Amino acid sequence: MVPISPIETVPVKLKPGMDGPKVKQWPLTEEKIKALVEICTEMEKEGKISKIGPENPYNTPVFAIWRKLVDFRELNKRTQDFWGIPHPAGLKKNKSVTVLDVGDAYFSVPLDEDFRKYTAFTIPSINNETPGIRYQYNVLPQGWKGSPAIFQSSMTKILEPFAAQNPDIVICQYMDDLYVGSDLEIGQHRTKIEELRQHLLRWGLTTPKEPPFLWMGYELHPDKWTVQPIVLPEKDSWTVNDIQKLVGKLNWASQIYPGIKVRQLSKLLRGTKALTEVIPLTEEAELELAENREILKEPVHGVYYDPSKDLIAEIQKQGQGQWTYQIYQEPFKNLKTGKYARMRGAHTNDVKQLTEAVQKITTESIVIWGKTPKFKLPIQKETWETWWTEYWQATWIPEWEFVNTPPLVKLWYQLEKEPIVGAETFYVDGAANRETKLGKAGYVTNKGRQKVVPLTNTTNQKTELQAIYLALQDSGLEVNIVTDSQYALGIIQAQPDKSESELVNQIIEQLIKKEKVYLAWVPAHKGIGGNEQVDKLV
Amino acid sequence: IETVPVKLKPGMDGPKVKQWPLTEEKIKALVEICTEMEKEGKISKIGPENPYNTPVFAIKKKDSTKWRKLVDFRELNKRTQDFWEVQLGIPHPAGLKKKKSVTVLDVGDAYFSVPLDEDFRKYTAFTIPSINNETPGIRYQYNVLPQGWKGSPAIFQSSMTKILEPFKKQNPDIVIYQYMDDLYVGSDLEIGQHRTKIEELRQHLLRWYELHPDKWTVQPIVLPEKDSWTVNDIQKLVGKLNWASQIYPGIKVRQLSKLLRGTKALTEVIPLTEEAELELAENREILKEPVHGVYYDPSKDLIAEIQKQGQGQWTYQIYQEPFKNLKTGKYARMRGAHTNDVKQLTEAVQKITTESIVIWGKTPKFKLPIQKETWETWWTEYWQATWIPEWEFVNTPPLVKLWYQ
Ligand SMILES: N#C/C=C/c1cc(Cl)cc(Oc2ccc(Cl)cc2OCCn2ccc(=O)[nH]c2=O)c1
Repeated sequence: MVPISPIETVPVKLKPGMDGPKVKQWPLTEEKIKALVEICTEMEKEGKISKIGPENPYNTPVFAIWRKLVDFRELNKRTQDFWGIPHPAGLKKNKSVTVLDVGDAYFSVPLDEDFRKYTAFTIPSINNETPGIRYQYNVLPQGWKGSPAIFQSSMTKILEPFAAQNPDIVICQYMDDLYVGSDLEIGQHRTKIEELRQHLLRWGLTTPKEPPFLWMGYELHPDKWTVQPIVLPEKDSWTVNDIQKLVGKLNWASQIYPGIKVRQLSKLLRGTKALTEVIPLTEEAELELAENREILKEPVHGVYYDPSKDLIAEIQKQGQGQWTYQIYQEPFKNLKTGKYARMRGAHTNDVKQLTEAVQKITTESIVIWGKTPKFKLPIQKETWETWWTEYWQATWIPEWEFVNTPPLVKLWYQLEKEPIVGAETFYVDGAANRETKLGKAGYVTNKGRQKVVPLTNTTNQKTELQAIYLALQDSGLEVNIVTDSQYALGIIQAQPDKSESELVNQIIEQLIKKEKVYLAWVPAHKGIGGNEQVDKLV
Repeated sequence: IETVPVKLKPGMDGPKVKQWPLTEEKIKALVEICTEMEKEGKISKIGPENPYNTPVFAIKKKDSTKWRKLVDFRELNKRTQDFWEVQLGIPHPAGLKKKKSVTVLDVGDAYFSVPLDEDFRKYTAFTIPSINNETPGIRYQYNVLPQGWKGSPAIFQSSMTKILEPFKKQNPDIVIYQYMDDLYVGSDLEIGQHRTKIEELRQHLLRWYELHPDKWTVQPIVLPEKDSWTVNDIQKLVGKLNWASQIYPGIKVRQLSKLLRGTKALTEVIPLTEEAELELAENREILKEPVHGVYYDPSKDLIAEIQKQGQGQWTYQIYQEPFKNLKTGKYARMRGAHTNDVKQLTEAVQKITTESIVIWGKTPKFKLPIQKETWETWWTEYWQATWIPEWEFVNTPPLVKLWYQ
């Protein structure tokens, strides 16, 4: 007998102040009991478990489905705390790739001898006329809180020396599996796989799939990868759960499939806490999902990663706060794809969203490939220059170049830094009564032009915005506007090109049509002439 | 040579903090570094029985192409028991900020000579991540005093006293302060003699950054001096004075606003009256005085606000309570940052933090004019400092930007 290398156990404790679990054993049928007795007999014969006495107060309930099923949930609660799937697009192309799934994974790894007493379970005797048979685990139980961590740590420990000795190959480990790969000849490769299996066998780990591999929702082929086929449930009644499922599947498909739009369907899920309800859909949503079924018609594949080639990312504006991206080292062949939706906000502009998308893609790319990709962006260099130079927040994009693929991201308007000479000067104000919701908004100018419009169902902020808007409507291509509103100025200084508010959008539309606009702020109630709160106070 | 027992606060569990993604080069750097440290017993690999984790990354200091290992100890530092020793919270050297010049050194190398308490080691656990989760991360724990920990200077403090003992008695012109892994040395000497003295101190430590605190100040509020004023000029002036009235008691704008009466074009020149000139004068005089009743409270938190002025210009204010400023300043510094806002911001945050360490002996809590995602993505690339401060994000543009310009 060639001596087996001992697997050193991991010391395990319970949570502080807690004791081991004690739970009464459930009554079982005679057949179940016989099956359990047989299974536990052969298991004890294999050394996986040991018979114990009355000296162990702890008990873990058991069922038979044969197959023994032990429920550790209470022990899991009283057990201590223990310490993202690999993406196919990150995998490097290899002439040979072997998959090894170790059998009896958890049962091949011993359990800390002091913790074994807490794993104790009992098989009920027939007709409850005899004391139940007592057992405890000498190895990692299936369904125990600490099994996977201990198992993978042990596996890594065992794998370390072989990997150091074999630089010409690469070994990835996910949970219960090893995925090995090399660019060597198939004979040498298979030989080294045999050697690895021998090395694992040395520690008492038993090991035996060929391409295409079906793994974690993906499909892996030697030269390419894709996602397992997506099935979109078809029903005349769409529930909340069905929309969560559908959104999940569409998000999942969006990594390989370009152009997936989840916005409408996700918008339908706002503030819904429920399961079964029938929710209708707008023509936007229907056309969206139909176009999704259109994109899912002819399947597409992603390729693998080549470190010798530049990593490139390209972004397109999809409209309505939606953005889409592709990552590739070569034309027409994508490593992967994706999408970005704008954050929830009252106001916004294209440049900010583009920036956020760039950050997202950057982080994701650092996760997957360990580097930042070069960007191709639908924005001119001058536009970005103007934007970042004149923006109050600090902002940055990594190395990038302009690609012209309309719609292009642009700056729709720019406020002057100094008062305009020759331009009419509009002093604006608005005010509202809190209880009656009655208000007035208007302006007076230096040329004698004046307006006051009465308004119902409004507030102060809305009357200030309305005042500014009135000034924009009634003025020429170049205008100076004086406001006391910190709210309005705070909105405009954020430079939105779009808003939830219709009033703000009207203001934006007005600014777009203007050659020059200078917006100036003054304190309210300071007796600054031309600034009239008295016209709107009535 | 003997570990001093260290515990945590009353009911605080050790840090569990997610490791953020790292670039391939930084990962390799950390692998080489941690291998060398593993050979030297500084750190040791650990198993799954350790739930705790603290973030880690790699930086590059000034004038060096060699990677340094930076651990983010903020969570551990706040969860670490408040450290009081026989030193009893050694009083901050208030003479350090009054000194002509101050030089900063990295003494962290010493910390690795002192063993760490065995029970506390489990709290220093960190993870070296792998690209694309292909292999499980490499986890270590510190056997010795880790750099970046607040307990390290506190523990090594006695040794540091015994080591610096000869140097301090030799010249009693020199203020010596210690914060984290950095050692600050004040002097009234001349830069050449200062550097020779620095070399002397360094080789004095061997046997066992240039700043100028006197060249800063507390910035006064300034008002324009013009021969002719437009309506816009006066409107801005009134806005600024009205703002400053939250700061100083007797600022009065009525005679200046009196000029603005009637509705006039913004570019029209308005001659100043006698009352208005007198009012502007009295306002200047008021602004020349310091701020009434401004004190530093060691128990409270320091708040630092930063505004982007454009063209490499940044302004900042360090305060405790609103409109009482402990310090204010401007940062124009240009080194290789001209095309990058975030790098500028990062350097500014570092400089402000350093100033705050010199003056109050503690880092402030920043409010940054940047979106969270941008900062969180790019800040580690530009960070040259062994410590890290706290920060938050202001997403609403301040109206008060120009008033500090
Ligand atoms: N189930 C399962 C496997 C899942 C699985 C999971 C992961 Cl994280 C990796 C994996 O295979 C690889 C393992 C090791 C290397 Cl260096 C590259 C690989 O390239 C993968 C690319 N590839 C894929 C298949 C093939 O034949 N050739 C090839 O180059 C397989």
